Amino acid sequence: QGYAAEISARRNAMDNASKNAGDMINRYSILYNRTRQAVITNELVDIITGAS
Amino acid sequence: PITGKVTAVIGAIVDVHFEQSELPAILNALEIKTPQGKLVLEVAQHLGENTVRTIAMDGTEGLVRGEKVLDTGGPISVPVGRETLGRIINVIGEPIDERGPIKSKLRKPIHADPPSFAEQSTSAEILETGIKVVDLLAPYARGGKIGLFGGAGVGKTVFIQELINNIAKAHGGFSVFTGVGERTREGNDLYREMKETGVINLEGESKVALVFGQMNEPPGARARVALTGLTIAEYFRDEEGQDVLLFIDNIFRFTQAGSEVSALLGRIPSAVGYQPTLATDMGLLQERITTTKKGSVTSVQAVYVPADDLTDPAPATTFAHLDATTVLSRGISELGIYPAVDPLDSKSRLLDAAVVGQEHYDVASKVQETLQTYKSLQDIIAILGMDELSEQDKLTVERARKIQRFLSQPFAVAEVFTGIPGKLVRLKDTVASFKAVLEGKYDNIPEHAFYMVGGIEDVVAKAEKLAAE
Amino acid sequence: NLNETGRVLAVGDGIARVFGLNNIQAEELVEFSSGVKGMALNLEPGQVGIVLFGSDRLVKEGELVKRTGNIVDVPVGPGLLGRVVDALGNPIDGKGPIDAAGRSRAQVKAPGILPRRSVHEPVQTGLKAVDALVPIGRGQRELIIGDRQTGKTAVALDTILNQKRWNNGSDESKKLYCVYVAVGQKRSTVAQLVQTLEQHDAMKYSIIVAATASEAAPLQYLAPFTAASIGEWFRDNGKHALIVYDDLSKQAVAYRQLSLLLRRPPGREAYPGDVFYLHSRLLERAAKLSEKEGSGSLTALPVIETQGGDVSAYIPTNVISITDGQIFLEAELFYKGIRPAINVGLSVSRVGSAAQVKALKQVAGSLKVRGERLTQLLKQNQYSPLATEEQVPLIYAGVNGHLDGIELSRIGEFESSFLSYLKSNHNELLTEIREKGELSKELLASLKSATESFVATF
Amino acid sequence: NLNETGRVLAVGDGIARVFGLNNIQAEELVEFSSGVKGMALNLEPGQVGIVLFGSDRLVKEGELVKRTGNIVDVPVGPGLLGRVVDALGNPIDGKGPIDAAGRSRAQVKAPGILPRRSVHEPVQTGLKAVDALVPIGRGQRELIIGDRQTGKTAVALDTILNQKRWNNGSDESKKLYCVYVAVGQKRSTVAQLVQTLEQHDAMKYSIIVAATASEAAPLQYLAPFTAASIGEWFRDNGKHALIVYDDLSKQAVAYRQLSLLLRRPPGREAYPGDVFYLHSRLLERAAKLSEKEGSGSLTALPVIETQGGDVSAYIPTNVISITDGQIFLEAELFYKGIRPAINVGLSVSRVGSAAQVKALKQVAGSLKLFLAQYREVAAFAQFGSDLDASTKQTLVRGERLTQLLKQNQYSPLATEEQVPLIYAGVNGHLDGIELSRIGEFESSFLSYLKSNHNELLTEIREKGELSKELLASLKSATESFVATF
Ligand SMILES: Nc1ncnc2c1ncn2[C@@H]1O[C@H](COP(=O)(O)OP(=O)(O)OP(=O)(O)O)[C@@H](O)[C@H]1O
Ligand SMILES: Nc1ncnc2c1ncn2[C@@H]1O[C@H](COP(=O)(O)OP(=O)(O)OP(=O)(O)O)[C@@H](O)[C@H]1O
Ligand SMILES: [Mg+2]
Ligand SMILES: [Mg+2]
Repeated sequence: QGYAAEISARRNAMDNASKNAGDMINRYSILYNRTRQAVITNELVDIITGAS
Repeated sequence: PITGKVTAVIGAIVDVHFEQSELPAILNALEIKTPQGKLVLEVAQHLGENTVRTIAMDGTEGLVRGEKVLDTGGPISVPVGRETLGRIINVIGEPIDERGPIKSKLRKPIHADPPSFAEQSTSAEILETGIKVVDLLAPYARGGKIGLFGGAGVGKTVFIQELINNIAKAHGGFSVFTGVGERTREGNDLYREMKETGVINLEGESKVALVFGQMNEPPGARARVALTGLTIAEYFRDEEGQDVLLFIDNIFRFTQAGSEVSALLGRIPSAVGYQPTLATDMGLLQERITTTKKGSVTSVQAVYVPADDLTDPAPATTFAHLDATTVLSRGISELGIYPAVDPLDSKSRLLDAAVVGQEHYDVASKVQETLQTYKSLQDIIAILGMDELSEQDKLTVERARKIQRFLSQPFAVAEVFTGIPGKLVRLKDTVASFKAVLEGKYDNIPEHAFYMVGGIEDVVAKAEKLAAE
Repeated sequence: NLNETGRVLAVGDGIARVFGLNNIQAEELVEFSSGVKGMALNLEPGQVGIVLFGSDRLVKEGELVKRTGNIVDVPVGPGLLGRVVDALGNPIDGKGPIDAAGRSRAQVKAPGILPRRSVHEPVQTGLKAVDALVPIGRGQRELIIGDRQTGKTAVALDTILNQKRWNNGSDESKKLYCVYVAVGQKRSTVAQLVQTLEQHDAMKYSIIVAATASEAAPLQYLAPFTAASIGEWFRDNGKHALIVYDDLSKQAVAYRQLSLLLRRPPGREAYPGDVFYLHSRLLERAAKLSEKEGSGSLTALPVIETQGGDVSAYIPTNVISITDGQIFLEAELFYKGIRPAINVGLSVSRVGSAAQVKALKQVAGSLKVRGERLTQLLKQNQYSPLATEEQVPLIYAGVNGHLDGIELSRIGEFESSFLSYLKSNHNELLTEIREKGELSKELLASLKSATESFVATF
Repeated sequence: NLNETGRVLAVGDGIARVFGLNNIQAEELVEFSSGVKGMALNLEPGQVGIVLFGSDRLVKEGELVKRTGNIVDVPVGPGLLGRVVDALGNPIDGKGPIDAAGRSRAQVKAPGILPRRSVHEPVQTGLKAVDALVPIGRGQRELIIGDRQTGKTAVALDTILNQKRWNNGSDESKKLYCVYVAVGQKRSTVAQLVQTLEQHDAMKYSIIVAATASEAAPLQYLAPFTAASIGEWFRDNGKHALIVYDDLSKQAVAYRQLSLLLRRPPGREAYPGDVFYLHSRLLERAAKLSEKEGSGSLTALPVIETQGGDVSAYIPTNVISITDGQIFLEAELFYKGIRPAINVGLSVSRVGSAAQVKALKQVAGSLKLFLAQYREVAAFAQFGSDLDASTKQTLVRGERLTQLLKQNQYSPLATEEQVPLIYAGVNGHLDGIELSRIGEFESSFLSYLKSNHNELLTEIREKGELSKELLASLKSATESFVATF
């Protein structure tokens, strides 16, 4: 009964873990896009100021 | 006409000098009588010394300095009216279908000024499309903007053709399609599909006017095709008094062409790389799609999202205008539910009890809750089996699946491929039918009776047909 | 006569370079032959730079430019009430001309330290959550910040609609006139907002300044300053005004456009360095004045759209630095059905309790299973504003515990059934809570006798 | 005479500024006294900006420049078959001059909507992973994308080598002439590529247009367009051409250099604004024409080198948006010994499924699903006996299938040899064979059908589609082999 219980609690635990991983991915997927936009803008500010 | 001479050629930018001291106005169209067809240039700036800086609508190769240029006396003018129906037009208003001239009596400029505040519609209203899922769970606004999402296999072109046919039958309104910066092969596919469906008929009354810019065209052309299609739509509005659909595919390419033109004209690029004029350039186009006392222009716009970022300036500025969204998904097609509209990711600002009414809003809300709960338990349903549910959750699932296949609809355009007769479903009938399903009045009818029937009055006959079988 | 007239040397990117106009003032308004108006932004030797309040198509090289003799100015007065006006004050509703009481500059300094007074009288929004947890005072700057489709406009529209019960009364000092600056908004949305205000009769006391997305970037830039100069008339003549800016993000975008087209070097987020100055001299004008000046007040509710829900962006952070608070509307709550989606955590009014009605501060006991029903009670339908004599009992029954015993789905029906009964039977207490504004302990007990009775009768 | 001639004012890096040349045409070719020639990309009010096809050392201030009157053009015809030419059409293989059948401009308009036709004919690559799961049609634009040393050049070159089955036949409608645009590639790599082609006799139907890393940037910018103008002759004369651009990222780099030295305002990634109008104007000249125009075609396989496999970059995004599909080659599969390293999950052909060979479609329809399931179960595999039988079957099949789709380079297989193998696999007949011996199986199987069932291969390729009866005979031969294998 302990073996069954630990398997079930190792199936629900990793479920919660994977869903928390999904939420963290959905946050870092916004942080990433923000950094992407910032990087492009600033690289181009540098290029323009060099070209002025 | 007032004659000038070219002085500089730097890519798609051409500077013209006008010695007579009678200069062309900004956004006016100059044309050079080159071999292999005359070339149109649009005035972008007045630089001084009687010199005007312009953007070319076609390749500038072969231009000599000192080449003669004529001022057309107005902006790019395009033909309008019935004659444009069933024909392919370029940005500068020429026939590229090679079936001859468009012998329209009128020509109108594409740089029209949008209607005044005093001429707007004071209250919102729905453009009944005949498609159950849209008209119920995400209705399209009259005079509004509708964003269509999805790529291949999801039936986008058939959806467009069905919108055209339904509007032409219910509302009598013609339609205009603009391919802005998309692939040429896909436009030929659309042309042949439209000939087979029956929305283009070279020997009769066509329903849709085609304007086709494409990737091969310079950025200055892509930046203006939409205004040509918009002018045809506006002419069908203001003169004939119709409710006219305007398809744009793709709008991100309008934004991108604007960024390219800005970069070429020397303007300092803004945020992630778009033109500083982004919001105003989008507005000058979108705010002409609006309802007036004469009629309404309603726009269906394909909206590509760079890097899947709904926060890239182009998506953001587009979404700021959109009144509705319709998401076509491969997943809903794998379930066989054509026209594949995701009833839960689609949305509309006009789905409010003030606009549609409570009779409608209650049905829509209940339907979305049913499907949302079904989706919210759509895994344990497989693990534990449908029998392990609560009886109430079981009933909600039986309603959900039945509704899900009741959102299916056969299209009259697809008849020539699917062989099934196509149907309209009016808004009254759709709302009443889904209320009847929600109240359980047709629980005892098997699921398959809801697949591609139309209204509930046909669910009846299909239940009887299954009974015979 | 080059002293008062000039000729366009060049025109492009919305900027016009003009010869002459020797005697021109800085920021002076100029009229081109085509009737299009411009602002003399930069003066150089032998040439003047003019921003165009209109499409550049209307201007051509060689065309004459004339001095109007006046800094950029807007008509002001009470004759504007019930009207829609463009950024320069021209009527666009077609109801006729503006019976202006005078004209006032667009760019005028905020009043200094001495003329002001502490904000101490409330702007009753009719919304439980704002009136009770993040109060807005007369003279405050309170930012409504959120993502798209999150209730931003509805909060300010309810604040406008709710004032009708006072704007009708004879008491001139309780009235609150309203101004709504639609920057970047579609003319259709503005026309629908106008029809909504008209069908609720809220237009008698509201002014709409519209610089829509089809309007040239200079006009989007200018509209808020003229709306402020309109509110400042009510302020400076002893009357109370409220100004909603919907929304400053698009004014910032328009100023970025105007600047980058003038080759102004880009800073962070490609925005110009002077965006903080764009907003600070706009929002500092919202001030509560002393009895030496006449006790007027201008209340600013700026609106901001946040990309992806991030408050760490440049413009949001700038306006948070300028303003005296923020009401953060969160999309997660909106989709969950919590409408208005007030994030009570990120929300704060740094003047706070000073403006709040004494009744609600006495009752609430700093409201910032029981809490779930409290949230359900804070939910509010659009265009359905509540009075303070109605809000006080609703917070009362939940803070003192009465509501914990009622089914969750049924709270929305208690609210309807209680305030009706309290009105049908116990209007005396409502009249006291309204007139006095502060509960006596004996009226605290009367409210307990009412709630402990009705909860049982429900 | 300042109409026909001019004088140099300044010489920078690959750029020159010339006074005069009033009557000069935009994009016109000019020759300096020293013999170096260049193209006039910028015409200004009082000077002309000319990009040089050679070293600055050959141009000095005060030097005379003479115009040719000819916009940049390339020779065209069949005489170019078997030749190696520079971007301007000068032969560099050391053999004699080219008997051009005319000349054609580089920048010429792509064909429009009306004259095109649905892509309906197969471009048989001979690579099992492509013909079966990501097919290419005659008229398609198909992007080969992936990191360095992942198999791109090999895919293109195997496609080129395979067509000798047909280009030696008399049916002019099935032949497929080939063009390879080596842009930014090493000169030694092009030399040994030419040698690989000449060993397999592929050269007589191939053309190599070479703009190597040591050649000026203008030539790297031009080469793709001149190869397109070469293939367009075949397109327009009712013949079928394939053009492989290896690779367009270096063309974008050349254009960036060319524009920044001309001081044109840059955009994102330092690239000019209209790079999209560079790659589209290049690619969508590929087309399948209608009967009114001779029903020719030109097929484009552009190559893009993605750093770190990121497709978020600017030029890759643009080309992914322009093309009718992509073939994604992944390093993760390459260094695990899979060859070609085609990611079946990311690769897509939006057109070719209509063009695919029927014999292959019938048998491979389910290979997409089996592989998509294997790609999931692969993570769980290493655990062992714990796995359910309904997943052990998947794990047994997908291994043999992945080992089948891999093949050695310069060995492109005929459809008649491809369909039996995909059949044996999808129908699970290989399950009784150790995964280490599949290569022994295939090489043996071909010999058996060729030696004892040739009638069936002959019918497969004569008809292209499997009758009710041919599927049965194939099942019989496959099982009789697997049993006795
Ligand atoms: N308090 C509320 N309760 C319920 N629904 C509301 C409430 N306020 C607004 N809504 C609804 O939600 C929608 C929100 O639109 P809103 O007025 O918030 O636009 P906005 O967010 O200010 O501007 P945008 O959506 O363009 O960013 C409206 O359709 C309205 O019907
Ligand atoms: N199918 C295959 N089987 C075995 N080896 C292969 C296969 N395909 C490619 N290779 C090997 O991998 C290497 C691939 O170089 P290839 O000719 O593909 O250039 P590439 O992958 O485009 O690299 P680069 O980006 O440097 O051109 C070669 O050494 C080749 O021998
Ligand atoms: Mg709003
Ligand atoms: Mg290679």
